[PDB]
Amino acid sequence: GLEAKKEENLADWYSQVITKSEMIEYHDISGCYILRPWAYAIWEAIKDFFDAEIKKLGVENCYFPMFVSQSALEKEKTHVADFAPEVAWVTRSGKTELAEPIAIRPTSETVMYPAYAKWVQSHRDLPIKLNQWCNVVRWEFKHPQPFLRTREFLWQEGHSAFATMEEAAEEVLQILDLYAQVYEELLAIPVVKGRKTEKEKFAGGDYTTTIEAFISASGRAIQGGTSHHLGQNFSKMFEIVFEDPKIPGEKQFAYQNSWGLTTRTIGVMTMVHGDNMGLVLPPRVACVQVVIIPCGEEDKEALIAKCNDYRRRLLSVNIRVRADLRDNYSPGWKFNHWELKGVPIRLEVGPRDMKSCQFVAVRRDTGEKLTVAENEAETKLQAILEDIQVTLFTRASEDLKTHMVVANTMEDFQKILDSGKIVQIPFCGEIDCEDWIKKTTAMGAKSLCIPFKPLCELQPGAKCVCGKNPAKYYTLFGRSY
Amino acid sequence: GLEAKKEENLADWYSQVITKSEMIEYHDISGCYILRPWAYAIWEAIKDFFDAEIKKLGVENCYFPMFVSQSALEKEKTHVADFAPEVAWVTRSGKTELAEPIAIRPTSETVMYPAYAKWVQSHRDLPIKLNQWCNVVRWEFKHPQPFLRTREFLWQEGHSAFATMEEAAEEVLQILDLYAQVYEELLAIPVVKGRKTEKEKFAGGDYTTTIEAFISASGRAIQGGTSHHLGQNFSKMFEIVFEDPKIPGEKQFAYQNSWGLTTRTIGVMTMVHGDNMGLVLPPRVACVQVVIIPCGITNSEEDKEALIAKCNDYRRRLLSVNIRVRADLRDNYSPGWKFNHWELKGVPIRLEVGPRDMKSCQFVAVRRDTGEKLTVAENEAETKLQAILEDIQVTLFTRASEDLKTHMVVANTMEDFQKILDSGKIVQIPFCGEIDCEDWIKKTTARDMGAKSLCIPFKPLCELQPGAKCVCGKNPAKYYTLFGRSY
Ligand SMILES: Cc1cc(N2CC[C@@](C#N)(C3CC3)C2=O)cc(NC(=O)Cc2ccccc2)n1
Ligand SMILES: Cc1cc(N2CC[C@@](C#N)(C3CC3)C2=O)cc(NC(=O)Cc2ccccc2)n1
Ligand code: PRO
Ligand code: PRO
Ligand SMILES: [Ca+2]
Ligand SMILES: [Ca+2]
Ligand SMILES: [Ca+2]
Ligand SMILES: [Ca+2]
Ligand SMILES: [Ca+2]
Ligand SMILES: [Cl-]
Ligand SMILES: [Cl-]
Ligand SMILES: [Cl-]
Ligand SMILES: [Zn+2]
Ligand SMILES: [Zn+2]
Repeated sequence: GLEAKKEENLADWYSQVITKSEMIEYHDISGCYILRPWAYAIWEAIKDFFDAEIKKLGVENCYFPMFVSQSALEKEKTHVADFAPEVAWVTRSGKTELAEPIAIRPTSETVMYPAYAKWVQSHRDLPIKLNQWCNVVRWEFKHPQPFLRTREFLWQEGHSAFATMEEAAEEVLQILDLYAQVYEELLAIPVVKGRKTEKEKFAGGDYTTTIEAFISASGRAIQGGTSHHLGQNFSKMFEIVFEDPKIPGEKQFAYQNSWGLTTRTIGVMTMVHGDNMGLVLPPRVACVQVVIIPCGEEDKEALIAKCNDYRRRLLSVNIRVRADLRDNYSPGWKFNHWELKGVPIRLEVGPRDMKSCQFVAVRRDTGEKLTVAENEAETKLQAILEDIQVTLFTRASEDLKTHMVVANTMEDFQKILDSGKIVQIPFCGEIDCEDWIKKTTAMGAKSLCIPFKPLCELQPGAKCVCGKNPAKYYTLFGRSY
Repeated sequence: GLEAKKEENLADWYSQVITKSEMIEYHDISGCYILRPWAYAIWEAIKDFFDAEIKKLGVENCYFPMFVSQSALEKEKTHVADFAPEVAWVTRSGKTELAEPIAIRPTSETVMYPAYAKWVQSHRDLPIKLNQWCNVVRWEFKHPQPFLRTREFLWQEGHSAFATMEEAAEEVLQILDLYAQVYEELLAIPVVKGRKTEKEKFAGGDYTTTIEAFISASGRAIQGGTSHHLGQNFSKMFEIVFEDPKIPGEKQFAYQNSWGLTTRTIGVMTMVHGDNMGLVLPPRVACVQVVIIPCGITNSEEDKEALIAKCNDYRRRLLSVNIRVRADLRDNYSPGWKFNHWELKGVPIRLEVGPRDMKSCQFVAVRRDTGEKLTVAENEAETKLQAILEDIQVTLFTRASEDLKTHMVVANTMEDFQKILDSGKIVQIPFCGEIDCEDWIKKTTARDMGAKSLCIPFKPLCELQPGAKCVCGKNPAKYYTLFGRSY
């Protein structure tokens, strides 16, 4: 049973939920966590969806080495200056020191792009569109949090190279829309699409697009996925070049994008939908969508037979169902065990209901008990699974809609901010003003994104909240992971 | 096309095949390789088959950290003694030296088994059947060979814990049969199932089962996959203990297996089926089974357009029938470039569409394995191509099988053994099983590289005679044992 309240001590609740659902185990080392099968199945669902979608775009899977040389890692000064502090270095095998230290990848730009330079000889070799599903390492010394912010994590990283800027800019937004679909369609989490400010953009890229989610329980926002236009910054450094088809002998540098999505997804799901009885799984990603549980000697065998009847009908219509007919456990124990793991529907079959040709469906999101005729089993349960998905999104949506507001001045900005909300404010865009906002609001508020579709229209002559410069865009600010 | 020839310079031939088929690219770290999409799709095909199979056995996928602590890594002393010289060690982040160095997994027994010990509190907590698809590092200073022996590689490793020995013993053999299926039914490579000698078994384990494949071109055999029975050696070190009410008060130690398969599969496929024209993909793993190429579109717009339409028609029809078909309709590459390009990549069937054949309602199919061309009635497209593909998969197996059959023979004396081994063959000999004898065989065969034990076959070529002496002459033989030059 769960023993911490989400609205009292959030960290204690998070720990409780992820371990009692059997999603996470703690490793010997700190900041390193084990994805047990209940969590990993959510990641596999995401992968199935996203992998099919990127295949539709022409992207292909590959696998690049986990180690990068010192020379490659250093070639793009801004990138390396941003990542160097947290790069992990291997220096020996056994007692034998290596010829040269080698780095574990924090991101794959510098392991892939010498190869791209090799593969791109002429215009017809482009575009190159590659993806890999792998693990990466960001050995920061700050406090790690399972799923949300870890030292090793699983992700997908895509890397594309194009002959023209237009193709590249188009892919950036196609990928970002896919990420939005993962969050909203699969995990029932609303997200805000936007661009990162100059201070928060990917080091070495030209611009970064992103989706931001809101964790109401802590009043904080978190980046869910990211899609960069790197432009020609990396291709100039790695010499990914092709001869201009029109102008003899002129070399052109490829235009590049990279884009990433991680198991942070599962953490957000958990923070957004979890409750005080445990995890709550959106049906669209649930490993088990329905769990059949008997309640209450010809009658005992008839009851288990009926349970099986329900299992086979639900499987017949492609609903993911488990019948927990274990005799080694109590029915109430089974109830709690599967509520903790977040199974969308509990299907209870007891003797009275069975002789009456009905069963009970219990929704996880609301706890509501429905009695359903045996006749309707497949149809109604399908309906209910869809309602759960919608309900989960709707509630989360309402939270976003009440916790993201507009503020045109610094005083109202501060007041709103420490009520636990995020705030769209008119912003001039300068790094100096962003730093100043951070300290004056101190955790201090960071920039989250410049919304594609902001709440209000910026009006002519609007000044930034610093008063010094004119406003360039409504920008979403808040406390962040 | 290709330059080096397989029978002349095998290492050069192999380098050329894997790069010109765009399977492999060299990394800036010497001895490190990139799996390009054409190679990774074979890995994905193998993963699809085997992942489905082990889910039918109750195995669940998961993911454990890449890093191991000093504490855990030493808790089974023989396992760690076997792996320690090739364990990579992380010693700093950025410029900051770590208080404690941390090791990269060479294999995850020492990452997972502390967790197993936490999760097992009773016999209803068993079995635990977990698998992960990941990468491991074995940083040996011998020189690597792409796919076959690398410092980092992808694999799957499955780890099971059971209350009784009977269940564990059954799983060892079920997984081993699945690996034999991967090799024989997916990659068209015949294998020998067997058990490893005491010298070659998994350090700290009880016994190791294995599948061995023969590479005719080099006369060397190679271990294709392994399925260990770890008994209670690891549960006793990591205290994976449970109590059964059946046995009051006694802490019982789980019975454990671990099993693995890697991208070495692809190298073996390359070494077995490749020829002097390039790679040869078995149809069952082929990313593209059938490539459609229009021929002779040259300097009427209507007839070129109709040629395109007819190619797309073949495309639609072969999709209709679960054939993985791709039409290469690019205008910026000539037809000969495409013929060569897809032959190098090993596409089982080339389907050529010319204007004369289009107007005469036929096409030409070219089988990659034999090169034979076939004019085929257009209506039979869907049905004959299927047939051809099945025949290809069989032919690849048949040829490989007869290779193995003629290169695996029996001998009972060290002189016959040496002659046969210098023939480029592998040998079943009566063997006493002792480690010192295996060391002596390897020294003597080298000059007196050396021959290594490969496996003790489940089904040897001959029944061992009662009272047969090992080829060492000192001790009685325990079993027929396959020996050979090996990777
Ligand atoms: C699990 C996860 C996720 C992410 N990030 C980043 C942005 C991004 C997005 N969007 C990446 C592009 C994909 C994301 O998911 C980042 C991380 N670790 C770290 O920063 C390292 C670390 C370690 C311990 C404490 C604090 C920080 N850990
Ligand atoms: C690609 C691949 C495969 C395998 N091994 C092992 C046995 C096994 C089987 N069966 C694994 C347990 C599953 C296998 O495939 C092993 C390896 N590297 C190494 O030994 C490291 C190395 C590096 C450079 C030179 C020499 C040696 N590299
Ligand atoms: O780390 C990042 O944010 C980018 C996106 C995936 C590849 N690198
Ligand atoms: O390395 C090995 O051979 C065993 C099997 C996979 C996990 N450990
Ligand atoms: Ca940093
Ligand atoms: Ca209850
Ligand atoms: Ca060793
Ligand atoms: Ca034994
Ligand atoms: Ca006791
Ligand atoms: Cl509602
Ligand atoms: Cl200011
Ligand atoms: Cl003696
Ligand atoms: Zn300002
Ligand atoms: Zn002997």
